Amino acid sequence: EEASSTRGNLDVAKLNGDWFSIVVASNKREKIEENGSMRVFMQHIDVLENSLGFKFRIKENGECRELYLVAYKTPEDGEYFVEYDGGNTFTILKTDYDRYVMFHLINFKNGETFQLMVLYGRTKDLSSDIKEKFAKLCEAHGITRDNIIDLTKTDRCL
Amino acid sequence: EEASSTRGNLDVAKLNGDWFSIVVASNKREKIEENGSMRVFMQHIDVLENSLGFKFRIKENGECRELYLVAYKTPEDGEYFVEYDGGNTFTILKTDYDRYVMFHLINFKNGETFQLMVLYGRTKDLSSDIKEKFAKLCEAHGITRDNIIDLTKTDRCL
Amino acid sequence: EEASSTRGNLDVAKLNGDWFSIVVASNKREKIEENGSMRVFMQHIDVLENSLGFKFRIKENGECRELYLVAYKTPEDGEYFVEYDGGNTFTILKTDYDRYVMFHLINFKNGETFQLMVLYGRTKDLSSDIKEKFAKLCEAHGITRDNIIDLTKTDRCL
Amino acid sequence: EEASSTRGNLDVAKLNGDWFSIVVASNKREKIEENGSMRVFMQHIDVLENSLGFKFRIKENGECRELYLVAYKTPEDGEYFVEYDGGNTFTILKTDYDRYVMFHLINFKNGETFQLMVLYGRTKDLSSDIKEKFAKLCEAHGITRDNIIDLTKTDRCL
Ligand SMILES: C=C(C)[C@@H]1CC[C@]2(C)O[C@@H]2C1
Ligand SMILES: C=C(C)[C@@H]1CC[C@]2(C)O[C@@H]2C1
Ligand SMILES: C=C(C)[C@@H]1CC[C@]2(C)O[C@@H]2C1
Ligand SMILES: C=C(C)[C@@H]1CC[C@]2(C)O[C@@H]2C1
Repeated sequence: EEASSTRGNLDVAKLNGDWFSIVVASNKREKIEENGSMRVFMQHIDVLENSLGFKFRIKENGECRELYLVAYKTPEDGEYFVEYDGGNTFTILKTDYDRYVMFHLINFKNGETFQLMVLYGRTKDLSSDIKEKFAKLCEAHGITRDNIIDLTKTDRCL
Repeated sequence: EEASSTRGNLDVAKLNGDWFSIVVASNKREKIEENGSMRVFMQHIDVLENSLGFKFRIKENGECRELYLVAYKTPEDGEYFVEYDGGNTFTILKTDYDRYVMFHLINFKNGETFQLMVLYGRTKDLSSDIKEKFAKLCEAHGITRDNIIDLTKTDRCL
Repeated sequence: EEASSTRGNLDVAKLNGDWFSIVVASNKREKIEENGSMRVFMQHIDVLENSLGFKFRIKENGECRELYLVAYKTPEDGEYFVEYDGGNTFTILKTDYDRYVMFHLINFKNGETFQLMVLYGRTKDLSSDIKEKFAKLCEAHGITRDNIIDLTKTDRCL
Repeated sequence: EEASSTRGNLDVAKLNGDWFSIVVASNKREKIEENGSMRVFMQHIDVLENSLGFKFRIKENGECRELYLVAYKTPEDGEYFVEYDGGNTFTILKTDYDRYVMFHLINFKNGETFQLMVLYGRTKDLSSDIKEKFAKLCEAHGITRDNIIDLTKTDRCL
């Protein structure tokens, strides 16, 4: 079941399909709150040539926008790059393919950098076990529970 | 004088201006020979917002093409990303700003990866000391002298 | 039922969803034959902000590639732009939303320009009436029947 | 001397080099005032493969940003496309190559469209004859003198 990019046994092809934003976390809370550049409502991941395509809605000024971004695979094992509100590097922390997928992102913009962790799921919501499991990883990565936000409880531009 | 991105004391702003391709090296020689995707003839580097712009000519099918690429700064110290003939990551190995600049690049395309090192200079040519100094770094990075090519001796789409 | 972009009554939002490549036509046949830059096997159209996203497979060197392109709406009524094997301009010639969609494209690359017409359908194939109807429009646009190719008869990277 | 894209005798290659923003005009004044998406301070035009590269500074929130945009040539004679604050189409209205260049742009964003005309010059300023000549063309294109702004009189992120 489980796989990671840092383990090399990740079959990226199975990540293709529909995904929903379940939980976001970051010690740069500003970024994941109402109007934050990172409060994304995932819709679909496309597996392309040495790249991943993301279709998602983001609410700007109270209005949902339809955005699409292409992330390119880099030479650093399991790493992907994407230009969005700065230079972003991310990796697939863990996934079971048919339920959840956990991404760990590092942003860079004007000298400063911050981390981001997201729990995208195949269903509009996931079991607490998973959300709890995610929460634990966020803390392990230095993200306090105050900066973990459950999006299933709010509007996700649906 | 000297500065590097891996030392953090790099003032990228001083890299702005005109640059010429002096020497290229790679153990994937195919890439740096006549018609190789990497046999680039640098012209100008633009320092932009969290990115670097490169204007260069590349000879395809005996015809010089005018190309421009934007590389984005990543969260990994001194690293930049650029999509060109695959996913590329590179860093400024060493520079004195007013004469030379040495770049170290790692390419990724369809599972395989190769290294590239270039000696871009502010004048159509550089002293042998420098070329020798570059050659030594290429070898230190596992690049044999047979794969170091002096472009000042050939046509550079000038 | 029927709508066009040149009639202004086109509800682009209904073009969202899955589409298949049924028939391609162009008097630059080279472009639509085995290995041609235009022999695309459509998969999905995404309606985005003032743009359209296309997910399609194209067979290069006997190997199917997963590609995604974003086309931007232009000020010229019903026109969209997309950079792919040159500068492309296209319009939705006709559509009934639930079955077929006909696109007319004009490519530009290195001084020369050529036309392209495609019949993308919601099912792996369409009735002959439609294919015949398409064929007639291709001829009206100066495309001879020899340059109209039925892709349902060949491999479409499925 | 004089040439236009609508006359087909335009040698785009001679537009390569440094350019300064002399005068901007638009009946969507909001766009060309302090903080307007169109109040651009041109720096350099790069002639590339079926495209034009623009390096310019734009003052956002009192801070000058370094931006670079690539515009692609389209099949419509003399027309170029560029995605910036919407879909843009533009043409070179008139130029003498060594002094001035006049661009006419049409923007499209969320159903609405507006025109823009710019007088980019090779020197920090141009003779009144030229500015007057430009002003006249702006009026001919329905742009009133109140919406013509002389940038040489203000800060141009220099
Ligand atoms: C990392 C991801 C899965 C993508 C790209 C980066 C961002 C801001 O998080 C959104 C979706
Ligand atoms: C690395 C660089 C300086 C740029 C981008 C990558 C490539 C292939 O080397 C050319 C110029
Ligand atoms: C025109 C389209 C529908 C898209 C974009 C252009 C191209 C080459 O035809 C493919 C798919
Ligand atoms: C049209 C141009 C010359 C370029 C691109 C469009 C814009 C907003 O005007 C700036 C510079």
